[PDB]
Amino acid sequence: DMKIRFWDLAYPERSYVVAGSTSSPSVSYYRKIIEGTEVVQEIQNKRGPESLPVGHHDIITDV
Amino acid sequence: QKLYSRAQRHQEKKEKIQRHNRKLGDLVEKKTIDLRSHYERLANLRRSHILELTSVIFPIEEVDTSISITGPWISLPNNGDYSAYYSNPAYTISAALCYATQLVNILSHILDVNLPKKLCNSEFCGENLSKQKFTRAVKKLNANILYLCFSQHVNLDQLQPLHTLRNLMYLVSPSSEHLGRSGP
Amino acid sequence: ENQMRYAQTQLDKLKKTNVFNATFHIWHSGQFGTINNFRLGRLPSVPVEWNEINAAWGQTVLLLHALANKMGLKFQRYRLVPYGNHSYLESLTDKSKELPLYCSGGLRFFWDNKFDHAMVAFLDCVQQFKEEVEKGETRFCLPYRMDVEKGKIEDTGGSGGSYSIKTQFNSEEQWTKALKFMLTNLKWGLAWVSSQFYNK
Amino acid sequence: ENAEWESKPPPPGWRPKGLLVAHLHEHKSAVNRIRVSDEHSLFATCSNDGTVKIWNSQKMEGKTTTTRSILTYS
Repeated sequence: DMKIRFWDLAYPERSYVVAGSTSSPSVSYYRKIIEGTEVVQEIQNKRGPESLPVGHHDIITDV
Repeated sequence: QKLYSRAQRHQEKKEKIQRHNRKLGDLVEKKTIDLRSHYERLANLRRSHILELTSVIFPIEEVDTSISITGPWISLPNNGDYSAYYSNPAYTISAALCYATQLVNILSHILDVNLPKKLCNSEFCGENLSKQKFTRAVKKLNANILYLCFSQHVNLDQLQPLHTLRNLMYLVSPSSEHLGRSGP
Repeated sequence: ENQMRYAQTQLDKLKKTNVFNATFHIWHSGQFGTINNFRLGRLPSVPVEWNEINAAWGQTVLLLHALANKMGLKFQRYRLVPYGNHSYLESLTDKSKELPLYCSGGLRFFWDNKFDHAMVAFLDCVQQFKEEVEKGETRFCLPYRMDVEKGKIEDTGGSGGSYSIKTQFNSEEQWTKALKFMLTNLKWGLAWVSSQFYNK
Repeated sequence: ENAEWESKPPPPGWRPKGLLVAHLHEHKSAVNRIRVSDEHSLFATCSNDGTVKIWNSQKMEGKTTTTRSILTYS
C-alpha cells in the first residue's frame, strides 16, 4: 500500500503513518483481543498547487 | 495408491502453475507495453505543458552574454556572477530569480520531480536578502535546476552548476528529447 | 498496475491543471483577494507589508500580461511590464511617465500619486481584457464593472457599491475590496482563457 | 547474555516525522533489499536491473549536494 507505518507496540494508540500525504483519510489504531491475541487494528476515520506527494508511488519492497 | 493419486494431482498442479505463469507473463508484458504508452502520453503532455508554460508565461531567451526570462527586461548573466546585487541591477536579479524559482516550482509539479532543495518563490520577494541569505537561496535554485536537468536527462555536457537560466533553457527547449520522461 | 495507475493519475492532473492554473492561484483568504499566496490589499487590523502587495502586483501583472499573450490582445494605451518585485506600466503615448505598480513603503501610502495612476491604468487593461473577452463570446461576463476614468470597481453582489482602486482619498477596507474584485475578474478571465484554450 | 539487537539503536523516543531527504532513482527496475552496514557508514540496495549500489549514509545528512551512489556493481 506504499505506506510507511510506525507501530508503537507499547502504546498502540500512538501508532501513525510516516509516509503518505495528509490528504489521505486519517487513521486510528485500536488494541483489541480477538482470539486472545492482542491486535493493533488500524481503522480508517470516516504554496502553489498542493505540495508534491513525497511518498512512494509503487510497492515499497524494503525498509 | 494414495502416492499414485498424489503424483497425478501434483502432475496437474505443475502444469497448472506453468500455464498460469505464462498468463501472468503475457499479462505483465501486455501491461508493460500499455504502461509505456501511458508514459509516452504523459511525457508528451508534460512537454506540451512545459512548452506552453515557457512560451506564454515564462519564455527563456538569450539576449559574455545575458539570458532572459518572461521577457528581455529581466535578465541574468550567463557567468552566474550575481555579485552586483550583494553589493536597477538588483531588481532585474530579483525578478529573474523570482520567475526562475516560480518556473522551477511549476516544472517540478508538471514533471512530478521532488526538488532536492526547498526554495520558495517568495524567498526572492520581500526585503533584499543579505549576502549570506541570498547566496544560499541562489545555490538552492541552481541545485533544483540542475536536479531537474538531471532528472530529465539534459545533456550534462551543456550544463554548469552556476548558469541558472542557461540550464532551464536546456531543460525547456524542444531539443530536450527526454523532457517529461519519468525514469531513473 | 501501480505504475499505470500513477501515470494515469498524472495524466488526469495535467488535463485539469492547465498551464495558467499551475502558475496563478487566485483565492480569497479572509478579506483579501490573494494571488499565489500574496495578499493584494491591506487592512488596519491586518498590516500586509508593501513587499507582499508589490509581489502580488507582480503576480497580477504577470497574469494579465500572460493572458493578453494567450489571447493575442495588445493593450491600447499601456505595455504591461512584469518585474517581479517592481512591476509597472509603460505608457505607449509618452514613455516619460512611469506607472509603478509597487510602493516603497512608509507613509507614502498617503502621499504617492504615481501608484494611483499605475493602478487605475491597470484597471484599464483589465477593462480592455473584459471588452476583448465579451467580444469573443457574449455568454461570458465578468462579475464586476470597471470605471476607468473614475478608477472604480463595482460590486454586483452589493447595492451598486463601488470601491476606489486608488489609494489616496480612500480607506484600506475599500481599497482591499476593490483589489479583491479585480482579482476576481482576473480569476474569471483566467477561467475563461482556460475554458477557451484548454481544448486547443 | 550480551547479544545486542542493533549495533546502533535509534535515538531515545525516536518517532520518525517523515521528511524526504533523498529521492534516489538509480535502478532501472525493482529494488529487492536494503542492508545497512553494521557501523551504519554505508547502505546497499540490490535490484532486478542486475546491479548492487552502495550508498554513503554519511552523505545524506544535511549536505546533499549530490546524493549519488558511491559505488555500483553489475
